[PDB]
Amino acid sequence: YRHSIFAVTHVLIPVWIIHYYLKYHVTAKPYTVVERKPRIFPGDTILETGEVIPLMKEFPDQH
Amino acid sequence: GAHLARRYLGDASKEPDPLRMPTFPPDYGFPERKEREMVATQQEMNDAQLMLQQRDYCAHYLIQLLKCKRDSFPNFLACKHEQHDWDYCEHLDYVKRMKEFERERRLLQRKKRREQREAEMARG
Amino acid sequence: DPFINRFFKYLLLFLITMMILVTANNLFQLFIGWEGVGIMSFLLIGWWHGRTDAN
Amino acid sequence: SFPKYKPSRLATLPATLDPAEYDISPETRKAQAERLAIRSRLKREYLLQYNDPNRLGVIEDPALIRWTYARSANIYPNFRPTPKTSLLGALFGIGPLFFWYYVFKTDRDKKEKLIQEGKLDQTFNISY
Amino acid sequence: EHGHSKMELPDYKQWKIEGTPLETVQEKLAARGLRDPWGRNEAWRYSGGFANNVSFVGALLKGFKWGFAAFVVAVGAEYYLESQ
Amino acid sequence: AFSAPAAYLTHQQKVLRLYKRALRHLESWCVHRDKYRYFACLMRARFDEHKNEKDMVKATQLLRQAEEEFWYGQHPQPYIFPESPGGTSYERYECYKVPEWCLDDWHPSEKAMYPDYFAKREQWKRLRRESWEREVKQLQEETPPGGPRTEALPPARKEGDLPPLWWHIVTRPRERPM
Amino acid sequence: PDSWDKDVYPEPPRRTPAPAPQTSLPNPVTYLTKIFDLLVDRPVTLAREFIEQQHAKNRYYYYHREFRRVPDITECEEKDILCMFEAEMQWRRDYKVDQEIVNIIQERLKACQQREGESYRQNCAKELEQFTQVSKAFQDRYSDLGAHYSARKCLAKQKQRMLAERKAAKEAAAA
Amino acid sequence: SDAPPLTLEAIKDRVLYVLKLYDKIDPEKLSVNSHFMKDLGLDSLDQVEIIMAMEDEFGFEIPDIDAEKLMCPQEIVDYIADKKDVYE
Amino acid sequence: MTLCLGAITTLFTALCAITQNDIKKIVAFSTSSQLGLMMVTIGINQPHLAFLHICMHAFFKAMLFMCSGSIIHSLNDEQDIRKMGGLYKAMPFTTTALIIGSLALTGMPYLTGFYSKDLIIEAVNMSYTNAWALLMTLIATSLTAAYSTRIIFFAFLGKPRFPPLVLINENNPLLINSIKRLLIGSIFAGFIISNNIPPMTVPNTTMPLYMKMTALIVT
Amino acid sequence: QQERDPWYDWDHPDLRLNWGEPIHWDLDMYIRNRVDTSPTPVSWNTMCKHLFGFVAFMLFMFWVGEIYPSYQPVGPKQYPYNDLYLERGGDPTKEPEPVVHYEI
Amino acid sequence: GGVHIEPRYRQFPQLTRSQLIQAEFFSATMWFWILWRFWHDSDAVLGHFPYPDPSQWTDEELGILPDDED
Amino acid sequence: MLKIIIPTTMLLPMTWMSKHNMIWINATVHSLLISLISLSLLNQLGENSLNFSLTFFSDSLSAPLLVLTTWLLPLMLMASQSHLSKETTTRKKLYITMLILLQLFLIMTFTATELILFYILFEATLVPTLIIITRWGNQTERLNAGLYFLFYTLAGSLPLLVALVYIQNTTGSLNFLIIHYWSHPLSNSWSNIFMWLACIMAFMVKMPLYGLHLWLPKAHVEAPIAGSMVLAAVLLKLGGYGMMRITTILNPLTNYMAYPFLMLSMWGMIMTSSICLRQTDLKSLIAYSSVSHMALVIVAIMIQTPWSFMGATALMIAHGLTSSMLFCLANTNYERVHSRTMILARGLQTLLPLMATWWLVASLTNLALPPSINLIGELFIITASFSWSNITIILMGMNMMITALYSLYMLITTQRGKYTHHINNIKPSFTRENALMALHILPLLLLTLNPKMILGPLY
Ligand SMILES: CCCCCCCCCCCCCCCCC[C@@H](O)O[C@H](CO[C@H](O)CCCCCCCCCCCCCCC)COP(=O)(O)OCC[N+](C)(C)C
Ligand SMILES: CCCCCCCC/C=C\CCCCCCCC(=O)O[C@H](COC(=O)CCCCCCC/C=C/CCCCCCCC)COP(=O)(O)OCCN
Ligand SMILES: CCCCCCCCCCCC(=O)SCCNC(=O)CCNC(=O)[C@H](O)C(C)(C)COP(=O)(O)O
Repeated sequence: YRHSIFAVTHVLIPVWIIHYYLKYHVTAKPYTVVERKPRIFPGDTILETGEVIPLMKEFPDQH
Repeated sequence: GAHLARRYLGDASKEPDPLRMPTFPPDYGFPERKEREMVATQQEMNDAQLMLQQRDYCAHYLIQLLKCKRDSFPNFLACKHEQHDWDYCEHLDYVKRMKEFERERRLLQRKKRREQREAEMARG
Repeated sequence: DPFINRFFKYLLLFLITMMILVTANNLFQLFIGWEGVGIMSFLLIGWWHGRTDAN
Repeated sequence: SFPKYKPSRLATLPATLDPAEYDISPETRKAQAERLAIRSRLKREYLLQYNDPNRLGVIEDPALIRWTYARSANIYPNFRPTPKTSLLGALFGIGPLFFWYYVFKTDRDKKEKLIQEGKLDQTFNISY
Repeated sequence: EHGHSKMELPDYKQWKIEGTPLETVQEKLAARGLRDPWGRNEAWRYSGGFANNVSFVGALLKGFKWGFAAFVVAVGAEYYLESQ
Repeated sequence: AFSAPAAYLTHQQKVLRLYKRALRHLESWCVHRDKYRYFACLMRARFDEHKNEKDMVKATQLLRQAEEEFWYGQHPQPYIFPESPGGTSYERYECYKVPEWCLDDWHPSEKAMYPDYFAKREQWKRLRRESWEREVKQLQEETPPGGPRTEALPPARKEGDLPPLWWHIVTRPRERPM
Repeated sequence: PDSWDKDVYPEPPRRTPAPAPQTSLPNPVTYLTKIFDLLVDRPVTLAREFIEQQHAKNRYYYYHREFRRVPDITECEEKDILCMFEAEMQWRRDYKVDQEIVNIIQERLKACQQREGESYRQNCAKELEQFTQVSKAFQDRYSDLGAHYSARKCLAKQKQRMLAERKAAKEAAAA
Repeated sequence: SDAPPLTLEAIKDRVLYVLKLYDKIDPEKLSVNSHFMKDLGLDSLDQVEIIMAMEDEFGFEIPDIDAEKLMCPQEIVDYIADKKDVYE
Repeated sequence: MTLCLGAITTLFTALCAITQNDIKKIVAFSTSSQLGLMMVTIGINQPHLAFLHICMHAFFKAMLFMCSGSIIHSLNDEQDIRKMGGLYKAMPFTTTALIIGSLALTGMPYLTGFYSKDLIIEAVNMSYTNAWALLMTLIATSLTAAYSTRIIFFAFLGKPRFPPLVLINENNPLLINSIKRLLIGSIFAGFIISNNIPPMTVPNTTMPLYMKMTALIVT
Repeated sequence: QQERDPWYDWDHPDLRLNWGEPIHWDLDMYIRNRVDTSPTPVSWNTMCKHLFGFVAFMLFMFWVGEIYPSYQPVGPKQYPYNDLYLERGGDPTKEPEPVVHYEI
Repeated sequence: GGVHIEPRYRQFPQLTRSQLIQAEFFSATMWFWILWRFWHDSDAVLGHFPYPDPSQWTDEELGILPDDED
Repeated sequence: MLKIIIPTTMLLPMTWMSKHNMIWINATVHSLLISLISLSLLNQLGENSLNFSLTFFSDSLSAPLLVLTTWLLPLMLMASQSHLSKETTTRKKLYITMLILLQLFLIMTFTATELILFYILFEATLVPTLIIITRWGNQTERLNAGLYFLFYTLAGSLPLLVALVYIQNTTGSLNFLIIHYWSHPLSNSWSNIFMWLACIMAFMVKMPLYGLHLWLPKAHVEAPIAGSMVLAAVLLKLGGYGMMRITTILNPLTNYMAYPFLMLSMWGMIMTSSICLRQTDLKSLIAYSSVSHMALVIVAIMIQTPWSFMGATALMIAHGLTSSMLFCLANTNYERVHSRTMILARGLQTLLPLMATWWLVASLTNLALPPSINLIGELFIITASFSWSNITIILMGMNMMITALYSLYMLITTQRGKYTHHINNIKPSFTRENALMALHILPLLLLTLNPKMILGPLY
C-alpha cells in the first residue's frame, strides 16, 4: 500500500506534467526537441516511404 | 619492440620514419598492383553514420554487425559470426599494414645497398 | 549523528548538482553543475564544523 | 653519527633539539618562575571574571584591543619616510602598474596592427 | 534496547606464552639475558579463533572449491545437452 | 590537561617523555606485537645501562644525543589515537557541545517540557550563587601576596564549602553530547 | 505542427527504419512503450482535449504590429532633431530584426549538427555556409560600434568601407 | 557506534585485569589502593609502561603531565572516569 | 599535455599510496591514480574507453570505500591499518567484498575492471606516444597491485592488533544488502555493459603475445 | 599557533591562547587554518632539493620521450574515398586530385 | 534491524551462519564466473589470431629486388 | 514620474504627524507601498526611453536602480529600529527624515533628464548621509570619516561642474537626449584631455577607484547600519550611473585615456582582495570587497562594449543587494558583542543556525556562484575584457580565486570552530533580523530568473 501510493505521488504525477509540458508546449516551438536521426542499414524498409534500401555488393564470403 | 632499439641506437637511415611512409612508388615492386576494394558505398555508409575513424576498408562487416545487433536486441550474444568477421577483417588490415611497413623497410635496404655498391664501383 | 536528515538532504543536493553537470548541453549549465558539486563538497567535507582540520 | 637537522623559517627548531634548554642556569629558573607567575596572575584574573554568576557580558581583553589598535590605528603616527619605506612603496605601488601597462599596451598594439593588416581571421566574432 | 547482557571478563590465568611467537621472542630475549614483563598481556591475540592464519593466496582463493565444482557441473551439463 | 603545569621540566620528566616517545614511535615502526615486544625490551635495556649515571654533565650530554637520535628514526607518520590532537576524530564532536547558559534563553513553552530538569537546574544555580560569595573570600584569603605563583587552586576546607571556581569544571557539556 | 512555418525552419523528411525483429525473444522496449502509452499519454491527451475545448469555447485574437517605413539617417539634415529621432528608431528596430535573423540561422546550424549525428561534418555544409554569409554581413554592418552606437556611427562606418571599396576598385581597374 | 556504556565497575575490573597480566607484580598481592613505587617496588619506567598498558587497553591517551602523577589503580580508575564521564 | 599529466599523476599517486597507514588515504590515492589513468586514456585519443573505465571504477571503488567504512565503524572509529589485525574470519562479508573489489581494481580477467583497464593498457601499448609515459603507466599498474596487496595483507591476514574489547559486528541488513548490490556490480557489470554497447572504436585485434599479456604480468 | 601545546588548558582551546597574553602581530597568519611552522621530520632544504629534483627529472624524461616516441612496426591506416575527402570538410565542387591505396 | 551480538573481551566475536554462507556463496559465484568466462571466451586474454613474422615474408611478397630491377 | 516623487515627499509629514510609538510601522508600510509603485517603471521598451516630461525620464538602466533605491528604505528602517530604541522621539523622526530626504534625492537623480540637475541632486545626497554618519555614529573616528567622505567627493566634483557649464556654453544644451543625438567626436588635445579628466574624476572618486578609495573604509565602518546599507547599496552606484551617462561625449578619447584607470582597477581589484585576507574587522572586510567589485565595474564601463555595460548593470544591482545583506549580518553580530572584531565571537553556527544559513547564502552570492546575477555580471565583464585583451583573464581569474577565498574565510572564522566560552549574551535571533535577511536574499534569487530586468538598455 505504501509503495503503490508513493509511486503515484512521486513518479506518476511528475511524468504526467512533464509529458504534457513537452508534448504541448516545448515541441510547439521549432527545434526545441531534436533527435539524432536513426541509423539506416542496407535492407531496411521505411514506414513513411515503404521502399527498401538496396542490398550490399555481395563481397566474396569465405571464413 | 626491437625496431625502436634498432632505429634509436643504430643507423636511423636504415629504418623508416613512421610518419612519412611510404617513401617509394607503389609500382616500384611489380606492375600488376591490384587495387583495393570497398563494398560499402557512399550513401548507405553515410546513413549508417559509423564514425570517421571507423570508415575504413572493414566497413561492410561493421555495417552488418550493427544491423544484426539492432535486429536481435534482447539476445545480445546472437551476433558472434558478425563480430568475428569484422574483427578478422581488421586483423587482415593490420597485417597488410605490417606488410607495407616491411616492404618499405626492405625497399629501403636495397636502395642503401644499391648506392653503396654503386659508390664502391665509382671508387674502383 | 544528530543531523542525519540534513546529511541526507546534503547528499541529495550533490546528486542533483552532478546530474545537472552531466546532462548539461551548453557551458553555462555545465558551470552551474560544476560549481554546485564544488560547493556541496565544501559543505560535506566540513561536515563537522567544530574540527579545525575539516574546515 | 646521524645527519643533522637544519631548521628554517617555516620549519622551526624542535624544543627537544634546543641547546638553550640544556644550557641550564639559575637565572633561567628565575625567568621561568617569573613568566609562569605572570601567566598565573592573568589566568586568575580571567577565571575570577569568568566564573562570576553576576557577569552577563563579554570579558573585555586589553590584549585583543591592543592587537587590533596596533594593526589598524597605530600605523601612520609611527610612520617615517626612510630609504626602505620610500623604495618599497615606490616599487610595490608603481612597478606593477607600469608592468601591466606595458604588457597590455603591447598586446593591443599587436592586435591593432594585425587588424589593420586584415590577417587576424575574426570570422564568427560577432558579440564583443 | 541495547547490548546490556552483563559481560564477564575471562580468567586472567588463561593466557600463556607457550605455543605462540611470544615464546620465540622470550627465547631470543633470554639468549641476551632479558625478559618481557608484558608477554601474557597480549596472548589473547593468539588464543581463540585468532590461532589459525590464512595465507595471501589462500585468502584470494576463498571460494575456489565450490566455484570449480559448479563450473564442472555446468560444463558437463552443457556437454550433455549440446551433443543431441 | 587537568593538572597545572610547573615552571620547568626536571631531568626525570624529560627522560620519561623521551622514553614514551621512543616506545610509541618504535611501536609505529615495528607493527606486530611480538616484534614490538622484543624491540621494546631491547629499547628498555639500551635505555637502562645509563640509569645509574651520577654526574649531571654526562647525563645531559646523554639524553641530548639521544634526543638527536630520536628525530632521525622517529617514523614521520606515527600512530595517533583517534581522539588525540593529531587524530582523525580529534574535534569531531566539538560542534555538538552547547553551553549550559543557553538553556536560560529557551522559550517557556520549551521549558514546559522537561520540568524536572529545570527544577534541578534552578537548585544548581542557587548552590552556585551562594558558593560564589564564599569562594571569592576563600580564594582572596588563601592567595599569597603579590598574586598567585602557579595555576593551582586550593580545595574547599570547610563543611558546606565548595572548591573555588568549580562552576565551569563540573558543568562541562559532555564528551559526546550526541 | 501548423504552429510554425516549416519553410523558415526546414526539416528533412525523417526516414525511419521499420521494426524487423530477427529473434522471437520478446524485447522489453516495445512492452514498456505500450504500457507508457496506456498509463501516461492517454490521460495527458484527455486533459489536453478538455483544455482545448475550453479554449475553443472562448476564442479571441491578437495582432502583429505593422510599422511604416520612415526616411532614414542619410536623407536627414544635420541638426534636424525630429528626422534624426525617427531614423534612429527605425535603425534600432532594423538592428533588432537583424539580430533575430542571425538567431534563426544559428538555430538552423545547431539543429543540423544534432540531427545529422556522426556525419555532421559533411551533411551540414549548407547551414554552415549560410551562417558564414550572414555572420560576415552582420559583422560588416554592426561590429565595433561600441556601447553608444547610433545610426550616424553605422553610416560613418559604412562610408569608410565604401571609400576603401571605391579606392580598391579604381586601383584594380587602372592597374 | 553500538558501544556499551562502560561503568566504574568495568573500568576497575579492566585496570586490575591489565595489572595482573604484568608479571613483574604478583597477582595475589596487588589491590585497588596498592601504590606502585612503594607497595609494589616499581620503577618510574615500570609506572610509565603501566600507563601505556592502560592507554592501549582503553583506546585513548593520557597526557604526560596527568599520567606522570598516577600512582594508584583507584587513581587511574578515577582519571579514566573523569575523562569518559561515567558517573555510575 | 593531457597524456603526460595523466602519466605523472597516476605514477605519483601510486607511489604515495604504496606506503600510507590510513586506509582511507590509501583508497583516496587509488582513486587519484585511477583518474590519472583515465586522463592517460584521454591522451591516446580513446574517450569512449575512458568513459567505460569511469563507469567500472564507480562500482568497484565505491564498494571499496563501503568495505573500508564498515571496518572503521566496527573497529570503533579506528582508521589506522596498524591497529587492524585478523579480520579475514572476524568479518567474513567485508573480507570477501574487499577481496573482490581489490581484484576488480587490479584488472583480474573477466571482472569489471578487466573490460576497461585491460583495453586501456592494450591501447596505450599500440599507439604512437611517449615511451616514458608508457613506462610510468606500467609501473603505476604494478604499484596498484602492490598497494591492494598492502591493504589486504596488512589488515586481514595477521594476528589481531586492535584493543581487547571486541565490538565487531556485520549483522546489519542495510550494510549487507548495500555491499552485495555493488558486489554484483563489480562482478558482472563490466561484461553486461561491454556486451550491450555498440562498437565505437577499432580494436587491437592482432598483437605480440607478450604485449597482450603485459597487464597481467605487471599485475 | 599549531605548535603550541595541545594539552594545556587554554582559555581559547581552538586558537590556543590565554586571556591577557600579548598577541602576535601576525596571529591571523598562524591560526591552524593557515601557514604553520611546526618542525618537520626532514629538513626544509632537503625536502626542497628532493621535490625539485623529482619534478625536474620527470620534465626532462617527458621531453626525452617526446624526442623518442614509441610505436609499432606498422604503416599508416588506409582510408578509401580519397582519404575520406568528402566526409571531412566536403567541398564537392572542386574535383580533388584522386589518391588511391596500394593493396599488398 | 539486525540481530543481537554481544561483546567478547579478548575472544573471537560471534558469527551468524547467515553471513558465513552469504560470503562463501558470493566468493564461489565470483570464481565460477571467472572459470565460465575463461572457458567460453578464452581468446579474450589469449587472442584469436597469431602474430605474423616479418622475417618470414619473402622478397617477392615485399617486392624487393637486390639491385636487379634498376 | 511624480507618482513616485510625491508619495516619498508625503512620507515626511506622515512621519512628523505620527504618534510616538507608530513612526516605524507607518514609515515601513508606506515606504513598501512606494516600492510596489516602482515596479511599474520596469516595463521598459526596446526603443529610446520613458520620457515622462521635460524634467524627468526613465530608462532600463535607471529603472533597476530606482527600484532598488525604493526597496532599500524599508530594510534600513528595520535595521535602524533596534539601536535607536533609547532615542528621543524628535531625534528618531529626524533620523527617518534624513533617510526620506536621501531617498528623495536619489530617486530624482536618476530621472534627472539634464546634467546640471543630475549634478545638483548627485551632490544634494552628500548632506543627509554626512549628517547620518557624523550624528548617529558610535566611535570617535566618525568625525574624521565624515570629513573624508566630504572632501574627497567635492575634490572630484567641483571640476565636473565647471566642465558641465563649459559644455552648455559650447553645445548649447545639457539635456541627455540632445547630447546623445548631437554627439560629436573629441579631438586629441590637451584641453580635451583636461575636459575628459574633469568629466571622469567626479564619478571615479565615488566608485571608488583604487588609490582614491581611502574615504570608503572609514565612512563605511564608522557609519550606522542604515548609513552603511545606503552607502554600499546605492551611493556607490551613482558613480557608475554617471560614467555610463557621460561617456557618450568622451569618444574617441576614452580609447586611450582609459589606460591609467583600467590598470589601477585591474591591479587594484587584486590588491584590495588580498587586503580582505588579513582583516581584523568585519565592516572593513566588507568595505574592501565593495572596492574590488566596483573596480570590476569601472573596468566594464571603461571598455565600452555592450557586454561590458550589461555586466556592469547586473553587477551593480547584485553588489548592492549582497553588500547590504552582509552589513546587516555583521550588525546583528555587533549588537550582541559590541566589538566588531572578527576573531572575538566564534562558533556561532552552534548558537544561531538560521543566522548561519543566512551567512552561507550571503557568502555564496558574494562568491559569484552560478547562476546568481553576481555571476552573470562577473562573467559578462570577464568575457568583454577577454575580447579587449586575452591577458586580462589572468588578473580576472586570480581575482575570482581570492574573492572566494576570503569570502569563505569570513564564513569559517565567525560561524565555524568552537564558540567563545566567556560570551554568554548571544540571545536567539529575532524575527525582525530573520525577516531582514529574507527580504535581502529573496529578491536576488528572484532576479536570477529574469535577468533582462537588470541587464540595462543594451540588452
Ligand atoms: C593616486 C590614485 C589615482 C589618482 C588619479 C590617476 C589618474 C590620472 C592620470 C591622467 C591620465 C593621463 C594624463 C595625460 C595623458 C596624455 C597622453 C600622454 O601620457 O602620452 C604622451 C604625452 O607626452 C608627454 O607625456 C607629455 C606630458 C608630460 C608631463 C605631464 C605629467 C605626466 C605624469 C603626471 C601624473 C600626475 C598624477 C597626479 C596629478 C595631480 C604622448 O605624447 P604625444 O603623442 O607627443 O602628445 C599627445 C597629446 N597631445 C596630442 C594632446 C599633444
Ligand atoms: C579626487 C581628487 C581629484 C582632484 C581633481 C581632479 C580633476 C582634475 C581635472 C582638471 C581640472 C580642471 C579641468 C577644467 C574643466 C573642463 C574645462 C575645459 O576643458 O576647458 C579647457 C581648459 O583647460 C584647462 O584650463 C586645464 C587647466 C587645469 C588647471 C588645474 C590643474 C589641476 C591639476 C593638474 C595636474 C593633474 C590633473 C589631473 C589630476 C587627476 C587627479 C589626481 C579648454 O578650454 P579653452 O581654453 O576655452 O579652449 C582652448 C582654446 N583656448
Ligand atoms: C625509533 C625511535 C628512536 C630511538 C632512539 C632513542 C635513543 C634514546 C636512549 C638513550 C639512553 C638515555 O636515556 S641517555 C641517559 C640520560 N641520563 C640519565 O639517565 C641519568 C639518570 N637517569 C634517571 O634518573 C631516569 O630518570 C631513570 C632512573 C631511568 C627513571 O627514573 P625513576 O626512578 O623516576 O623511574
